[PDB]
Amino acid sequence: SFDRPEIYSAPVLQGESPNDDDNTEIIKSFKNFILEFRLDSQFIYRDQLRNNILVKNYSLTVNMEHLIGYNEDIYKKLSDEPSDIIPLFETAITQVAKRISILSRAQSLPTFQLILNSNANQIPLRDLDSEHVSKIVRLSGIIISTSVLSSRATYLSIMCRNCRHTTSITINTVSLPRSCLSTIESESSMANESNIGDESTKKNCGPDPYIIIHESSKFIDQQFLKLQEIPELVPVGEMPRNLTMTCDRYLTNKVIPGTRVTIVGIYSIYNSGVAIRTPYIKILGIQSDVETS
Amino acid sequence: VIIDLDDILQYQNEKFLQGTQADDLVSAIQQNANHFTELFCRAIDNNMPLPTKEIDYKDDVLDVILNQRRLRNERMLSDRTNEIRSENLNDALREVVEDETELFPPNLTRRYFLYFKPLSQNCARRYRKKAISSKPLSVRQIKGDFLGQLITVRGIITRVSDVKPAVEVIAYTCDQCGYEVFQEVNSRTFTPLSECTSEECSQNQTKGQLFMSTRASKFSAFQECKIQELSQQVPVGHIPRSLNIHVNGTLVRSLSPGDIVDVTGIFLPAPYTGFKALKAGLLTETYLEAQFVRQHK
Amino acid sequence: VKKVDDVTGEKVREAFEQFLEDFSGEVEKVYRAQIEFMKIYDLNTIYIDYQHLSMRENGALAMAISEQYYRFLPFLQKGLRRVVRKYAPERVFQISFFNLPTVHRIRDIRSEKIGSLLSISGTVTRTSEVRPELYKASFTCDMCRAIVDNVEQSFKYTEPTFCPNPSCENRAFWTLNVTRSRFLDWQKVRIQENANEIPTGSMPRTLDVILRGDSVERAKPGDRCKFTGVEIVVPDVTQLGLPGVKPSSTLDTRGISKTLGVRDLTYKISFLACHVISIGSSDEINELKEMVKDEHIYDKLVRSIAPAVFGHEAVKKGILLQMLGGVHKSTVEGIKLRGDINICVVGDPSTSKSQFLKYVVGFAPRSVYTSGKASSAAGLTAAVVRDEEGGDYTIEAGALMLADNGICCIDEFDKMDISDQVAIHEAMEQQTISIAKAGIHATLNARTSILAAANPVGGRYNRKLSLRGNLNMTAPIMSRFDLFFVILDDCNEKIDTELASHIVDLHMKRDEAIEPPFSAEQLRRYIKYARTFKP
Amino acid sequence: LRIIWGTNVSIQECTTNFRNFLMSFKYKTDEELYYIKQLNEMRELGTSNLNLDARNLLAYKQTEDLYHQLLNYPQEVISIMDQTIKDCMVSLIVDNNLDYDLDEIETKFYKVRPYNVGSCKGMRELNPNDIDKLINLKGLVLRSTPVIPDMKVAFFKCNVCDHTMAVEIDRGVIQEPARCERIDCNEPNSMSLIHNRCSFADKQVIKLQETPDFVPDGQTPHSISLCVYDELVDSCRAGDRIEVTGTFRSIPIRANSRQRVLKSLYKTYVDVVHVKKVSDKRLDVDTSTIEQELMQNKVDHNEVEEVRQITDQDLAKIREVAAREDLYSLLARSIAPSIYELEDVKKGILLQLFGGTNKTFTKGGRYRGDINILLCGDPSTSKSQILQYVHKITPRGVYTSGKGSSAVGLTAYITRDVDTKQLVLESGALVLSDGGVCCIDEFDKMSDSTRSVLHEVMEQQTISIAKAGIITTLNARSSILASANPIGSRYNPNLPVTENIDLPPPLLSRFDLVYLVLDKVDEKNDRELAKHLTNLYLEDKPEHDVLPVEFLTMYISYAKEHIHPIITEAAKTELVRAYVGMRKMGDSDEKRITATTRQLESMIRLAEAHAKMKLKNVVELEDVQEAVRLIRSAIKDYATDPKTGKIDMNLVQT
Ligand SMILES: Nc1ncnc2c1ncn2[C@@H]1O[C@H](COP(=O)(O)OP(=O)(O)O)[C@@H](O)[C@H]1O
Ligand SMILES: [Mg+2]
Ligand SMILES: [Zn+2]
Ligand SMILES: [Zn+2]
Ligand SMILES: [Zn+2]
Ligand SMILES: [Zn+2]
Repeated sequence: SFDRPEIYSAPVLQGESPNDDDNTEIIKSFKNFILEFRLDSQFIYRDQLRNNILVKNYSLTVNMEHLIGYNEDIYKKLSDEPSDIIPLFETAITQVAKRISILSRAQSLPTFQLILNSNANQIPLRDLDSEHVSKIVRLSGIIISTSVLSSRATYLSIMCRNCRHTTSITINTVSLPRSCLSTIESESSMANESNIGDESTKKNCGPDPYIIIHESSKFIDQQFLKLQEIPELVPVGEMPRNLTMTCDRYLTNKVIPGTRVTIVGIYSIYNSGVAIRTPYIKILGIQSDVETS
Repeated sequence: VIIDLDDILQYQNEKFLQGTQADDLVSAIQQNANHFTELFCRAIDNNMPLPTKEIDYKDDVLDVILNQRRLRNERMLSDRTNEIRSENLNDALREVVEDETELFPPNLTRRYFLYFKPLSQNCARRYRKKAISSKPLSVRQIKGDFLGQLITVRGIITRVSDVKPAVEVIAYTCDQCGYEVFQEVNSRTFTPLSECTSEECSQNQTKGQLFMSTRASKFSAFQECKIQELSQQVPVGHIPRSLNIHVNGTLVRSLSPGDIVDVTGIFLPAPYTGFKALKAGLLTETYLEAQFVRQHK
Repeated sequence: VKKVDDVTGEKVREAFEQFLEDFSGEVEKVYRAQIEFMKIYDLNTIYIDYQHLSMRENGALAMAISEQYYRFLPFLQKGLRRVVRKYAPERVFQISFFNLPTVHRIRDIRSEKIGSLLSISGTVTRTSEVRPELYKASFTCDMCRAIVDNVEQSFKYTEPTFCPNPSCENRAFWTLNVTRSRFLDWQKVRIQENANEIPTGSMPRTLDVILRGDSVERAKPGDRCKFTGVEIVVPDVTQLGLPGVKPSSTLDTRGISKTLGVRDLTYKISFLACHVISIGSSDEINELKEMVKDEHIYDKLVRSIAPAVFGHEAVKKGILLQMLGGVHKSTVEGIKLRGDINICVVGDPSTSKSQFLKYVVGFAPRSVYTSGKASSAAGLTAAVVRDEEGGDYTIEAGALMLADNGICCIDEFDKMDISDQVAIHEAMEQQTISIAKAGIHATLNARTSILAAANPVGGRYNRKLSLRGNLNMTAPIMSRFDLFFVILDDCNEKIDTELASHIVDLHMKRDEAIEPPFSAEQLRRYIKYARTFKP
Repeated sequence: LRIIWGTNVSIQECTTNFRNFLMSFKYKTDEELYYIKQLNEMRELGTSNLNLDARNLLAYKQTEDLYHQLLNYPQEVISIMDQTIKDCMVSLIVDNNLDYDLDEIETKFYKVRPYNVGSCKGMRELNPNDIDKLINLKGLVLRSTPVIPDMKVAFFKCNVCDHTMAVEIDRGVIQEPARCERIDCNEPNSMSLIHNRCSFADKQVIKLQETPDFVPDGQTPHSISLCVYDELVDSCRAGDRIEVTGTFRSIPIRANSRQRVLKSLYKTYVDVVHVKKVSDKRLDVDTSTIEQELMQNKVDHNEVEEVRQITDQDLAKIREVAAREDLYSLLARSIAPSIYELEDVKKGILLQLFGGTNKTFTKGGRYRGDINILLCGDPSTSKSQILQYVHKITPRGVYTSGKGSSAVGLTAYITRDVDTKQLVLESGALVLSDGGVCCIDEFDKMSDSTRSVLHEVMEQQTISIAKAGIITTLNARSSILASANPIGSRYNPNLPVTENIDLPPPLLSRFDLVYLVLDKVDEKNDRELAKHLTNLYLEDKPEHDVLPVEFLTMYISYAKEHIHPIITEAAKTELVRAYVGMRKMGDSDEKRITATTRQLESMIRLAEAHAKMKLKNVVELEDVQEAVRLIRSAIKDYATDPKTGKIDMNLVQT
């Protein structure tokens, strides 16, 4: 009736020389930028991070000009492959925020959200094309439709309806396991006994055996938007084009239809010709021009 | 380290006779002996005095490795606290330092073994108690109600096995990151690790291949002995039965075939190993873990 | 995509082609004539002498081939193909090297020489049947019905590694066509280390030998053969459990985009041979005619047997006439008449009866020596080894199986048990040995002459009793021994003086004081000739 | 300064100290530089291995710590020592400007072999904390596996472009490339392993019967596994007594050939670094039995020596000791000083140790000089101490009893290996003793079945096998030294010899000498023996004109190696005359051991042994006369009646 063995580690030696294009160095560089960069002899980002933590807003708004000024290699990396670089910068934010919060408590945070603002030259909605897929773009237009708030999971606690084996999942297309995980997971020596019983019959929990225990899970907010080109410049004899936009968490309920905005995001695709995909934008930042007070 | 329960009972009675309250530690250790080993280990690791003799070229290698590990622990702690202080973002500082830093766990820095020995009949008889742990029993009388307790058996040793190393924790090394990985083993068999699981290699995209290092690993000296009933204990018209004893640590080589002894140990279960077709439920096998030996001659 | 090439390999190929073309008081060239001979007689193999190859180019070619035969064999094959196409009009060709400068023992093989060409010697213990061996397989692709032919195996079952056409992107999915593929003959042979090569206090070694093509069915159990070929390695699953660290192989996972096939490398040394020769007319017909034309030839024939033993002329005249036998006759009704002669020498441990056995075993062509108590029923007769790793069973010869149509020597004959005595009785009555073990029946040939040496039952031969009262044998076996030579000791001054003088001469003079009329080779030639007359 | 993690070794300190010890150390010939000359001789001859007596380090002050470092961390220290030896070598060759041809030494390899690690407590007394330390063992070789190829470099080929790679093993693991390293070809997982193109090393496993000095209560013998690598393979044969130095290891084992699951309980073994095959308490191996093995040692460049070295002073002392006129009595008296008198018994033992001359006929034929002796007499004499002493002095041999043996147990058998799970052939008592002496006690209790196998051993020095799977003839070049007790209680002198010994009369004639150890009561001899025995308890430790055992063994080994007597006509005449005399004398039957040709052979062997002693190369009249006298005295025909075969207790001298 033994329990489950553990695994741990500790650093002793110095491995190979670090490379520049490795995740840990990226995180360290971003942490240095957050804690050091100066504007007008001020620690803008450290101060605003401290204030936000004091306010319970778990996010940072960062201007791309400052980053390109501080360091160009990571700027190019972030521009080229945001899907790989954004989580690294978010985990750097969370690492700094942990220390800030502990020291403040001296005198259970989630993963922080990165909000990107920009002022570079925009691109027309009619100029987006294949070359921009998965890159970062800046777009202008008018909001014409906002949807209702949806619910998505960020942490799930699940259980098996046959053998009552429990586990967890963290999100930060994830799906519930197709099979029970109590076999591959050799938890214990008596766990091997428990996985067989009543003569010769094998143990098979079935397909999709897991259920979600809702009272012990966490969820976030989600929303959809529609952006249209400004009706002044549309060509004659044609209707205006638009695009679908998705934002989450702290970028929800920020604008209302009829507002003229600047959007920074990622040009992506999804599956809904022969090999056609439907484009859309992952929102990174919203900038409003001040409408209808 | 040998822990005598007579000392515990004397301490309890000393506390009682002068008025103050105290808990029954003896019975708790007796009924659930397997959990108090680590409690005593943790308590002892909190009070060990510093060494008054320097480490020289005539010490064991294990001591050298232990001392190196402790020095490395201290160096990492000092580096972390200095780095945090230099940032400009004292109980809280040490707390945050403890939260973000790895170390070598206490089990990898111990050098001693801990055993219990039972309550003698004399002490219980003088203090008006019933020393269960030192009432001799035959293999016949030990049933499933005694599992998880500290019990004593009287018998004659029939077989003893040669001492061999039983691995407790395996060690690996990663040339990519320089970390040391430790894998606990408490089963008759285990699966070696393949790829590194440290924080640095975990966060990166190219992980390193672990290599096994025997010298850093944790081993135990293991023996298994069989004990058989005495003639005067066997009922009329029956054949004597046997029992299994496990010996670990510095207690090895203390039993030789042909000895009539009184072994002390914790009675614990083990997985079933018979024929599959005759398994009805969660059946188990029993063994004794040795803690103390006494001879009749 | 151009394939990488080894300039050295092509250089050796050209060197070998020139060697074949340019090798030569009437001068002649042997290799071209031999290629012409192969064309004439439709053969498959070429025989090349090693010294011919060695005495050229300062030995560079000979060395390169010697320590890198495995590397350069395909290039030698290509060169031979080109030469034969140029000088002569599917066929599998084999080369055969032989006459190497030196020979190795089975006890002195090292992993350094793996993949090189050497020569070894040993005694054959077992041989298997000839079986077809997959050589160049043909497969049919599954995702598409393409066909792939001429796929090489290289000591193991190999599959094609990629579809040959871009119309299909198949890989690792194939089917084997057993109808349009070729095979070669395959045999396995087990050899044993020589008796005089076993070091002090140690048991003999064994080594597996593999034969192919036209070299199969050459070795015979119980013979000594000199082999030549390559030293190779094959998997050994049995090595797990040995101490030490055993190499393992895993796939390198650096440089692969992300978002287990480990193998064990244990091996054992075997031997794949290409030339096998056994080791034991001409002008000598004149010598044979001269020697037969002697008139007292019989006296010399008798005197040249056991020259190191004093006296005992009758035993010599029996040992002779045991080497030369009668004739086997068959009756119309099916009754077969024996032609073999059996002998038994009776004496106490203080006599010299064993020396006759030792002389016979050291001299006779196919002879085996064994002891009464150091033998067994399976040691005699034969056994069945059903653990043939590749297929059906095989049978291993015993003592009586060896020396068929020869002589079997049995010392301490009076210590045989009942079962082995019945086995010898069966061999004597009918010249066959019947095996019934592991559900397998078989019949064998045991046409053998038995030379036995027995001790008296009581230690000393009581001359008051008869022959039957002084022996321990059973009536059936005792009734088939056609000669009983009982040797006793007589005290006489001149006999003792002569014996002492002879013994002291042998110790002082050694080989010098022998002077027999005829040499052992001469006796062997005479007996071989004379066993073919049928009086 | 910069230590290695886990250890306390500093590379710089260790190399500096080793260099200083190498360049300044003397044996205190004791005043000269000991290791400078050894390195010089190594380079003159070209040897590559240096044998380091670890006890030499405790003498110098600096290396008092390097000793413990070597005993605790052999892995790092041995590599450091090898590199330091090569560096010191280049320094020695260049600092004096001897010869500008130093490329070979700069390209070859060096190595150091510790061989005097401290005294241990036995393999079974070690604990888990002793893994990866330096230890030593004593034992007897039983079996050895054939050479195992062990891969070091793997050879891959690409199945689209013929590009071939080479990968070196790394702590027992091969990293197979996952992509061709070409730019033209980049196909993934296209590389195949060609085994026959790989490079392999040498490996072997030896089974050892350990013989610890201290034995706890109730401990039975066991066996150990030894791993030898590279040049040390095939350097041991079953029956050899050896001393080994190596590392104490451990390893996990796979549960089955299908899965990759390991077992928590580990398997222990030893990795060998040095083997000692010589001693000062026993004779050297007979070189006539290892002819090809020495040649193979020379071919294999293994620096293990089978025979002990001789200094010039030792040879001079040998000559002087052989030049005196009391040599025979002195040598006899040296044997077993703790045994009183028995002059002729000790002379026979010494002659057996020396042995006769081996003839080898060209074109086939073998005569051997092994000498067989049977000891019969009163039960309470000292005839088993003799067997014990001869067993402990001889290089090879097994001490067996007649009733506790069997025909199979003496010759050969088949057993299933517990590691490889296959069947293997092992050796018996009489083959393990080849080249030595086999001691058999209580020869009269051996069964006739068991005795049957001794005939071939004593009549041709060989054995034949006809068993399932094995048919071969083995060498059994071993001498027989037996003992027997009389029928009843005491040797009755009123009966013939054949009525007192429970053996067939014909068997007693195959021995070379037969001794009748009779016990007679005479007050003078009783006083002498009692005083001799009671002097041994005067002080708690022994203190008993006797040569030391080391010098005796050295002398006998030198004589056996370097002298080969040959018989002359003057000896031939006496031999024939004496043989005819024995045959005629005594000519109503089974009253005496009848003379045979074996007696003439025995005289030849004994005369050759007498000549071989005292460093003579010719056998002469005195040798034959002494041989005949010894043969007659052993059976004491002087006190025997030729007619009735009885013995007179008054004509026998103690
Ligand atoms: N000549 C002698 N020299 C020394 N000790 C002797 C002598 N004769 C007898 N002894 C003593 O008597 C005992 C003889 O017994 P042992 O030799 O074992 O019997 P055996 O060898 O005849 O079977 C020994 O213990 C020994 O100490
Ligand atoms: Mg005795
Ligand atoms: Zn389940
Ligand atoms: Zn790592
Ligand atoms: Zn295809
Ligand atoms: Zn390639």
